[PDB]
Amino acid sequence: MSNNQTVLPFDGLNYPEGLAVDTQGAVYVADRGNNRVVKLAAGSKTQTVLPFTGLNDPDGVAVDNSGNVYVTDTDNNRVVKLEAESNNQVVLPFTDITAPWGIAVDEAGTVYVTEHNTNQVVKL
Amino acid sequence: QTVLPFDGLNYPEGLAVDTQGAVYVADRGNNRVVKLAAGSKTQTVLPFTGLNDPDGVAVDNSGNVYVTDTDNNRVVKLEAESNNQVVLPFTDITAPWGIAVDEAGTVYVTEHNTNQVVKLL
Repeated sequence: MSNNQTVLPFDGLNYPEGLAVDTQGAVYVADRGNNRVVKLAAGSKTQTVLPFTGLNDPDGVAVDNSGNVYVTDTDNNRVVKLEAESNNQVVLPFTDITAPWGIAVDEAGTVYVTEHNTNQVVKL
Repeated sequence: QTVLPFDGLNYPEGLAVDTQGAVYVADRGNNRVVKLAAGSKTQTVLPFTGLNDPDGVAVDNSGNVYVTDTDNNRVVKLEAESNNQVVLPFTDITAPWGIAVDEAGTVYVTEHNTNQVVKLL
């Protein structure tokens, strides 16, 4: 083992899927089997469950340069944005999407997802 | 909303987007990673070798591409410019799954054998 390899002190993950990291070094995990997104601040030993509600099998997470957090809420066929500070949840205006899976956000805030229903990449 | 003109994906999993808007996909059902530059009518199969159910992809600011080669229990990196694949020196990781890379180049993965997050500086 290298000293450069460490296990981060998340707690009780169940089939974790995608993860993301922000410029503060906080790590975000789509904890699919617990229907939640957890965040571990750099150096913390206590993870934080983020204030999304009503998730069903979240599979991917991304964080933009303003600190908004995006999750693919796969089995609700939607992508949810958690606005920084306010913690408002916004369902992004994708049309006719089923089982969004992976997610990434670019520097401009454009959201990209993979979809299993039809094997496509969709940009919003 | 637009569908990007990738061709022939089968069970795409993770994706990534670089500082120039190129999109990279872990095309898990085809054991390959596909890249599409912004606005292009051409996709590129990147020269990763020997992938087996790759699940996640990430790309750093200098264009290196990182992939969780899940069923080979390894994380691989395609060096920008040389296009040589290297295996990152993780030890005893099984079923690495999601991936992200921070601004320092540190690699973070989820893994499905024991449900952990592993960091490699």
